[PDB]
Amino acid sequence: TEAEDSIEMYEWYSKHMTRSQAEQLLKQEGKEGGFIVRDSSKAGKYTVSVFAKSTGDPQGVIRHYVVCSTPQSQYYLAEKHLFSTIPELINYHQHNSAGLISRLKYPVSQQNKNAPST
Repeated sequence: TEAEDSIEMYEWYSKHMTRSQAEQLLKQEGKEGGFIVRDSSKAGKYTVSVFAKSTGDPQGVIRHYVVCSTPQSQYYLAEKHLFSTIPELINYHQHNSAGLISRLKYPVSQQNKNAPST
């Protein structure tokens, strides 16, 4: 098995962050690809709130990806594939080689409109 919940809490992580608060703070931050996460309740799974300004909504796109869990100690956003934890799933999604130097897109939470813009 594998866990992940701990003291860690940079920005993308948030204790019970409202999906709507993520969308507004996401669009408000203006980071194309903002990424946030919060605990659920029914399955006790995690939800990833990410947004961007370059898609169906060129000026503000958002979507909360959640993880479903089956009674076989597994999780997934689509039964097509499922791991034993949310973090394990997200990591299994990228699995890219030496190309970048950091996962996730922009660590933003309930409120953190920084936007370095360089």
